[PDB]
Amino acid sequence: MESNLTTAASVIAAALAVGIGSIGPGLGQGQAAGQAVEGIARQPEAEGKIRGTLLLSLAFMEALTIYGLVVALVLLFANPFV
Amino acid sequence: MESNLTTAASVIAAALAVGIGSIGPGLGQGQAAGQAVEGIARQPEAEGKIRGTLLLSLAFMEALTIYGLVVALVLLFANPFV
Amino acid sequence: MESNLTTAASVIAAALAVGIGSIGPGLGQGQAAGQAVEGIARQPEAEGKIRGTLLLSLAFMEALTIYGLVVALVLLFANPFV
Amino acid sequence: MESNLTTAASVIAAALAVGIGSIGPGLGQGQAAGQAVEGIARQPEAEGKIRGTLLLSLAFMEALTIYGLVVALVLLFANPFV
Amino acid sequence: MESNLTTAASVIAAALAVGIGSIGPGLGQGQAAGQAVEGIARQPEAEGKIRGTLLLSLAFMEALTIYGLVVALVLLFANPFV
Amino acid sequence: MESNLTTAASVIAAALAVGIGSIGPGLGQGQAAGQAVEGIARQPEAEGKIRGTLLLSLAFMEALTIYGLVVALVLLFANPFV
Amino acid sequence: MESNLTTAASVIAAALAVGIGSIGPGLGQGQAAGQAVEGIARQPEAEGKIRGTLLLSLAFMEALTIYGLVVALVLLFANPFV
Amino acid sequence: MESNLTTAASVIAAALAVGIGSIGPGLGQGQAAGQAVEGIARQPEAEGKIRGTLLLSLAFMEALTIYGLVVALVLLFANPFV
Amino acid sequence: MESNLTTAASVIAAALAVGIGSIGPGLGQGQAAGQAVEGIARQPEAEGKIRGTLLLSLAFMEALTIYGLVVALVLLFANPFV
Amino acid sequence: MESNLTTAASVIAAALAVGIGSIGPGLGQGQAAGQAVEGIARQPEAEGKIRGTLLLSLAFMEALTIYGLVVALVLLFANPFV
Amino acid sequence: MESNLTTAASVIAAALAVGIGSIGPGLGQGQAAGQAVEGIARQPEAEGKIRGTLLLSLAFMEALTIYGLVVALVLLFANPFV
Amino acid sequence: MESNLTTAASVIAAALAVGIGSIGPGLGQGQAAGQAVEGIARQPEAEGKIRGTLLLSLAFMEALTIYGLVVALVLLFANPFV
Amino acid sequence: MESNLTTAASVIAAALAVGIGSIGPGLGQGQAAGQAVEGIARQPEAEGKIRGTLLLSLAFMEALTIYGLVVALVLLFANPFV
Amino acid sequence: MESNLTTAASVIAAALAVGIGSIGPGLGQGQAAGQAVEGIARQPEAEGKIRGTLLLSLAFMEALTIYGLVVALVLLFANPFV
Amino acid sequence: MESNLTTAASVIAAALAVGIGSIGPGLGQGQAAGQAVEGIARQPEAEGKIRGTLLLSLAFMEALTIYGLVVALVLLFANPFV
Ligand SMILES: OC[C@H]1O[C@H](O[C@H]2[C@H](O)[C@@H](O)[C@H](OCCCCC3CCCCC3)O[C@@H]2CO)[C@H](O)[C@@H](O)[C@@H]1O
Ligand SMILES: OC[C@H]1O[C@H](O[C@H]2[C@H](O)[C@@H](O)[C@H](OCCCCC3CCCCC3)O[C@@H]2CO)[C@H](O)[C@@H](O)[C@@H]1O
Ligand SMILES: OC[C@H]1O[C@H](O[C@H]2[C@H](O)[C@@H](O)[C@H](OCCCCC3CCCCC3)O[C@@H]2CO)[C@H](O)[C@@H](O)[C@@H]1O
Ligand SMILES: OC[C@H]1O[C@H](O[C@H]2[C@H](O)[C@@H](O)[C@H](OCCCCC3CCCCC3)O[C@@H]2CO)[C@H](O)[C@@H](O)[C@@H]1O
Ligand SMILES: OC[C@H]1O[C@H](O[C@H]2[C@H](O)[C@@H](O)[C@H](OCCCCC3CCCCC3)O[C@@H]2CO)[C@H](O)[C@@H](O)[C@@H]1O
Ligand SMILES: OC[C@H]1O[C@H](O[C@H]2[C@H](O)[C@@H](O)[C@H](OCCCCC3CCCCC3)O[C@@H]2CO)[C@H](O)[C@@H](O)[C@@H]1O
Ligand SMILES: OC[C@H]1O[C@H](O[C@H]2[C@H](O)[C@@H](O)[C@H](OCCCCC3CCCCC3)O[C@@H]2CO)[C@H](O)[C@@H](O)[C@@H]1O
Ligand SMILES: OC[C@H]1O[C@H](O[C@H]2[C@H](O)[C@@H](O)[C@H](OCCCCC3CCCCC3)O[C@@H]2CO)[C@H](O)[C@@H](O)[C@@H]1O
Ligand SMILES: OC[C@H]1O[C@H](O[C@H]2[C@H](O)[C@@H](O)[C@H](OCCCCC3CCCCC3)O[C@@H]2CO)[C@H](O)[C@@H](O)[C@@H]1O
Ligand SMILES: OC[C@H]1O[C@H](O[C@H]2[C@H](O)[C@@H](O)[C@H](OCCCCC3CCCCC3)O[C@@H]2CO)[C@H](O)[C@@H](O)[C@@H]1O
Ligand SMILES: OC[C@H]1O[C@H](O[C@H]2[C@H](O)[C@@H](O)[C@H](OCCCCC3CCCCC3)O[C@@H]2CO)[C@H](O)[C@@H](O)[C@@H]1O
Ligand SMILES: OC[C@H]1O[C@H](O[C@H]2[C@H](O)[C@@H](O)[C@H](OCCCCC3CCCCC3)O[C@@H]2CO)[C@H](O)[C@@H](O)[C@@H]1O
Ligand SMILES: OC[C@H]1O[C@H](O[C@H]2[C@H](O)[C@@H](O)[C@H](OCCCCC3CCCCC3)O[C@@H]2CO)[C@H](O)[C@@H](O)[C@@H]1O
Ligand SMILES: OC[C@H]1O[C@H](O[C@H]2[C@H](O)[C@@H](O)[C@H](OCCCCC3CCCCC3)O[C@@H]2CO)[C@H](O)[C@@H](O)[C@@H]1O
Ligand SMILES: OC[C@H]1O[C@H](O[C@H]2[C@H](O)[C@@H](O)[C@H](OCCCCC3CCCCC3)O[C@@H]2CO)[C@H](O)[C@@H](O)[C@@H]1O
Repeated sequence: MESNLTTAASVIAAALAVGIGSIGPGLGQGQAAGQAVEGIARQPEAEGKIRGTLLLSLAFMEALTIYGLVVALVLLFANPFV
Repeated sequence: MESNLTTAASVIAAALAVGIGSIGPGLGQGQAAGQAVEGIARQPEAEGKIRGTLLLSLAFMEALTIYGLVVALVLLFANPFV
Repeated sequence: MESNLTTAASVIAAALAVGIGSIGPGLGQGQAAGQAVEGIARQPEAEGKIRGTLLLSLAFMEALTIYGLVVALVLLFANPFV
Repeated sequence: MESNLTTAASVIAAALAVGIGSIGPGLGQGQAAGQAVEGIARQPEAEGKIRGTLLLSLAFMEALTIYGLVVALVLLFANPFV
Repeated sequence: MESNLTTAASVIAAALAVGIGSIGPGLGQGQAAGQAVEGIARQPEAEGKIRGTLLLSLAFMEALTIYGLVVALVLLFANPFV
Repeated sequence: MESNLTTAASVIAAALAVGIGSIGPGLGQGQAAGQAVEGIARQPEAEGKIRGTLLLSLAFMEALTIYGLVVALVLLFANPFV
Repeated sequence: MESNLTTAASVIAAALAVGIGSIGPGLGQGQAAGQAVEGIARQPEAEGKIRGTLLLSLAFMEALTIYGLVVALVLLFANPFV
Repeated sequence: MESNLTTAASVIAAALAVGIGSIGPGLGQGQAAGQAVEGIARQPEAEGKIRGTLLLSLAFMEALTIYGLVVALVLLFANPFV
Repeated sequence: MESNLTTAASVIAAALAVGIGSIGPGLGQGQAAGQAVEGIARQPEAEGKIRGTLLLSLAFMEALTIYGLVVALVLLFANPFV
Repeated sequence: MESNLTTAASVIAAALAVGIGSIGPGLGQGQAAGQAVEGIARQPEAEGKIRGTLLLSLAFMEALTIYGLVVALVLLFANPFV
Repeated sequence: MESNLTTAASVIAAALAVGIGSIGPGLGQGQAAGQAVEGIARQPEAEGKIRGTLLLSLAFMEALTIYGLVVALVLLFANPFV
Repeated sequence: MESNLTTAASVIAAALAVGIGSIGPGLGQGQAAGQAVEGIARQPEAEGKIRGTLLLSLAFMEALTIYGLVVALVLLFANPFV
Repeated sequence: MESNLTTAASVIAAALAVGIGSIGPGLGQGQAAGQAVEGIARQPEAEGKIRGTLLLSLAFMEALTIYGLVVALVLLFANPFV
Repeated sequence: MESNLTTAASVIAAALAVGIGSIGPGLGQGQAAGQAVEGIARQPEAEGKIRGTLLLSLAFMEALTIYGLVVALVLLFANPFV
Repeated sequence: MESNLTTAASVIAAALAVGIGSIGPGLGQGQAAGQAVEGIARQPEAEGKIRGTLLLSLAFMEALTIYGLVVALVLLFANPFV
């Protein structure tokens, strides 16, 4: 067990990476998904096309927060300093 | 028992990870779900397709906050420093 | 019977987790629910399908805040440090 | 009568949990309720179905703030530290 | 009579609980009530139904702020610490 | 005459309770009242119904700020500590 | 003359009570008054009814800021501490 | 001929009362006035009724800022403390 | 030439009163004026009535900032303390 | 030549007065001017009337910021303290 | 070369005057200019009238930021204190 | 191992880079993707064209956050200072 | 070389002048340019007139940020103090 | 391995440049891309022209964040001070 | 080989200039570009005129951020002080 400025900064940093990192992607995924289901209601025959394009987009957005998760996990499990 | 800068930072970090981490996904899930039920009212025959696409979307958004939860749980139950 | 930096941080953390954690889900639940009842007025025959999809959505959003509650309850009743 | 950092933090925490915890749910309940009464005006025959879905939604949103209230009451009446 | 960190924090906390606690519910009640009166103008025969659903909703929202008031009153009249 | 941390905190708290406490209710009352007078212009024969429902709603919103006023008056005229 | 932490806090508190206390009611009165004059243009025969309902509404909103004024005047002319 | 904490606080307080106190009323007066002139263009025969209702509304809103002015003038010309 | 806490506070106060005091009224005047010129374009024959109501409104809003200017000039040219 | 708390505060205050003081009037002038040119396109025969009402309005708004400038210039060229 | 609190405050003040001072006018000019070019597209024969009124308005808005520039230049090239 | 001001700043910086860096791109991707799926519903024959343009756009936006990730990874795995 | 409070203030000031100074003009230029290209699509014969008016507008807005640039360059290359 | 105020400031600076630098461009790219795919759905034959203009615009916006990246890389790999 | 207040301020300043300086231009470029591609879909024959006007606009906006880049590069490569 060690406590210093950098261990303290590391745990806070981990939380900020994943917490702040979910704001834009969370909102964005809701916007895209909302238009997708509205589109399916409008044109059910296009569901396959809509679903595929939504899935691609959700993946691009999810990755943004995953970058934050990666930084958090490095800070907690592969910390370069402490 | 143990109290130091890093234990104090850890408990605050845990709260911020899940607290802030729910803001975007919470708003986004509401946006998507709202469009989904609006679409069902418009085209009830499309309910299956709509429900399926919404569920996928809700899972992508839920995962974002779960990343915050995971950081929180690591900080409380598998803390690397303290 | 105990006051230090980490006990003080823990109580504040518990409050921030549930307090901040209800903001996005609270707003999102209202958005989804509002569209659900608008949908029911528009197409009463679809009420069952709308209600089922809404309930699923409300559960996904409620869970987000419950993650904050879980962190808060760990901090108050199973605190790892103090 | 006792005063320390943790008792002071506890009273502030109790207020923040219930205060901040009412923001999203209060706004969301107004949004849902507003669409409900607009829906009843549009289709008075669907009032029973609208009211039932509204009530379910109001409960989900009210619960979010109740989590904040629970934290506040624990901090004030079952404080684990002070 | 008595002044220390905790009495000072208690009076601030009491004000924050009711002050912040009225923001969401205040805005939400206005939104729901505005839709209610618009609905009554649109369909006066639905006034009884609209009024009843509004009353229910106003009570759910009012309760959110009353949680803030309860905390404030505990802090002022049944303070566990000071 | 006495001046200490708690007398100072009490006067500030009193102002914050009543000041912040008027923000949501003030906005909400304007929203509801605006829709009420728009409704009366649309359907003058519904004025009695609209006025009654508006009055009920204005009372619910006014009470939210009154809770803030009560806390302020307790702090200034029935202060538990100073 | 008298200068201490509490006199300094009192003058600032007085300003915040009326200053912040006018924000919501000011915006809300404008919203309501705007809809009222719009309604009069639409249905001049409804002017009496509209004016009456607006006046009631303006009074409910004005009272909110008056509560802030009362706290301010107490702090300056009937201060309980200083 | 006099400088202390309370003289410094008083001058800042005077400025905050009138400065912050003009924000909501300024915006609300513009909203009401804008709808009034739009109403007059729409229905010039109703100009008298619109103007009378606007003037009443402008007075209610102006008063809100005047409360801030009154606090400021008390602080500068009838200061209870300094 | 004198410098103390109160002279420094006085100059800042003067700037805040006039600076902050122009925000709401500036926005509100633009809103009112914009609707006025749109109204004149719609109904050129109502220009006299529109201009008269606009001028009255502009005066009410200008006065709000003038209260801020009065406070600033008192602080600079008739300071009660320094 | 001379540097003390009050000279430092005076230069900051001067900048704040004109800087902040241009925010509302800048936005408001754009709003009014945009409606003016839209109105001229709609009804070119009303150009003279529109231009005159706009000029009057622009002057009311410009004056708001000029109050900020006047304070800044007093602080720089006729400073009562330093 | 001299460095003191007031030289430091002066350079910051200069930047704030011109930086903050461009926010409202920049936004406002874009709003006015956008409506002007939309108007020209709608009625090309009114271009001369539109351009003239836009130019007048752009000048009024540009002057607001120029006041900030003047304060900045006084602070840097005709500083009353340093 | 090593803790100093710069190791502490490095972990915070890494989190800020990826955290803040995902806000704009997250929101932007959702906006573009939502329009894409709406477009596919409108014109399913354009799906290939829409998908290709969306993919290109998603990549431009994803790269923005990847710049944040690159900085974070340099700070953690190739830190020039510590 | 030279380092003191004023050199440090100068470099920060320079950045704030151009950084903050681009916010309003950047947004405003986009608004104006967007309406311009929309107008060209609507009325291609008006392109010359539209382009000319836009160019004038862009120059007025660009100048606002250039004022910030000038302050920045003075602070770096013609600093009056340091 | 070196730590001082400037190395710490450098790492924070690198993160802020790329983090903050992605906000406007990320949002702007989403807006442009969204209109592009909506346009392709409207007029599939214009896809080539739309895609070309989009790509040009995306490059202009991407460059803005790349300036932030360049600053970050200089601070990390070609630091002029430390 | 050099750390002091001004080197630390310089690196932060460089980051703020380009970081903050991209916010408005980034958003404005997206707005203009979005309208351009919408315009092209609407009127493909006007693509050349639209593209030419857009490119001119994008250059004006890009320049605003380049001013921030110039300040940053002066601070890093031609620093007048350190
Ligand atoms: O008190 C003993 C410790 O002293 C140093 O850390 C000190 C540090 O100097 C001091 O500024 C610090 O107080 C500063 C509080 C800053 C809190 C920080 C803000 C954002 C990042 C997360 C939390 O306390 C540390 C306690 O660890 C060393 O880092 C460490 O080696 C040693 O264990
Ligand atoms: O980090 C290691 C050290 O940390 C504590 O020391 C100090 C620490 O230096 C000091 O900055 C700290 O006060 C710093 C204020 C706490 C602010 C911080 C902000 C982020 C969220 C958590 C709260 O108090 C500790 C108690 O005295 C422990 O008491 C000490 O035993 C331990 O060695
Ligand atoms: O173990 C904690 C110990 O911390 C104390 O040191 C410090 C310690 O930073 C803190 O209590 C106090 O500063 C605490 C200020 C920050 C409060 C914190 C902010 C966010 C998280 C919730 C509340 O000052 C003490 C000065 O003695 C003392 O060492 C001791 O009284 C106490 O037991
Ligand atoms: O750790 C508990 C200790 O806390 C008490 O107050 C200490 C405390 O450390 C310190 O932060 C306090 O200043 C606290 C300033 C911030 C208080 C606020 C409370 C809730 C919101 C977050 C932070 O003043 C005292 C310093 O002498 C006393 O030191 C003592 O009664 C007690 O042992
Ligand atoms: O916490 C209990 C202690 O209360 C006092 O602590 C002192 C403490 O040292 C000092 O930092 C504290 O000033 C700290 C200022 C923080 C005020 C706080 C901020 C947010 C919450 C509301 C107000 O004042 C206390 C009251 O005088 C006395 O020291 C003594 O009665 C007792 O030890
Ligand atoms: O200076 C004498 C007084 O000392 C204490 O109060 C001290 C206190 O410790 C100290 O932190 C305080 O300075 C702290 C300033 C905090 C201002 C506070 C912020 C939010 C709440 C309203 C205002 O000054 C007090 C002056 O009364 C005791 O509270 C009081 O018994 C005693 O009269
Ligand atoms: O509260 C009681 C005491 O208060 C004053 O003492 C101190 C006080 O302790 C100290 O914190 C205070 O500085 C505190 C900074 C003021 C901040 C405060 C924030 C809320 C709005 C009002 C301003 O200065 C006073 C002057 O020295 C009086 O000078 C003293 O005579 C009196 O006994
Ligand atoms: O009666 C006030 C007395 O206050 C002084 O103590 C303190 C006092 O807190 C204040 O002046 C100063 O700190 C003042 C900082 C807060 C300024 C305040 C903030 C909001 C309200 C407007 C301005 O430092 C002094 C240090 O001597 C000295 O005791 C004396 O010079 C003065 O007369
Ligand atoms: O109360 C007046 C006294 O104020 C002067 O400045 C004092 C003052 O107390 C203190 O707050 C000041 O720091 C003031 C920091 C905050 C100043 C700012 C001004 C307007 C906006 C709110 C607060 O520095 C000096 C400390 O030595 C000198 O102490 C003296 O010339 C004079 O007697
Ligand atoms: O107020 C007059 C006094 O001016 C000086 O006060 C000192 C004072 O002690 C110190 O706290 C102060 O630093 C306080 C930093 C606050 C700077 C202020 C913040 C907002 C308004 C613009 C800038 O600096 C003053 C200038 O050196 C000198 O002490 C002396 O010339 C005289 O007594
Ligand atoms: O250190 C020597 C200098 O001491 C004084 O200035 C001191 C001053 O008292 C002190 O509060 C100051 O530290 C206070 C830092 C406040 C920074 C300020 C915040 C907003 C306005 C721009 C920057 O450092 C100054 C250094 O010049 C005198 O102003 C000056 O005559 C003298 O050259
Ligand atoms: O900068 C290198 C220095 O690092 C340490 O500095 C100390 C320094 O004195 C102290 O003010 C510092 O506490 C300052 C608190 C600021 C924390 C910072 C805020 C934003 C960026 C992330 C975290 O802590 C350092 C670490 O203990 C040690 O003094 C020593 O290892 C070395 O001289
Ligand atoms: O202003 C004149 C003096 O300024 C410096 O002194 C001091 C100064 O007093 C002190 O407040 C300063 O620390 C103040 C903190 C810096 C904050 C400031 C905020 C605005 C943007 C720039 C950064 O550090 C300097 C270094 O010790 C120089 O080191 C000194 O040689 C020179 O005489
Ligand atoms: O000027 C470089 C010096 O800086 C180091 O850290 C010093 C430094 O002056 C001080 O501000 C530091 O606290 C720094 C607190 C704020 C740090 C943060 C960093 C980036 C974002 C802006 C500000 O702690 C140390 C105090 O002992 C050490 O003093 C020394 O290793 C080195 O010579
Ligand atoms: O020439 C700068 C000198 O400054 C130091 O004094 C001061 C100096 O204010 C600063 O480094 C440190 O405080 C720096 C705090 C502010 C950091 C600043 C904030 C915005 C701009 C970027 C970063 O503490 C030192 C205490 O020694 C020392 O005199 C010396 O270590 C250093 O060389």
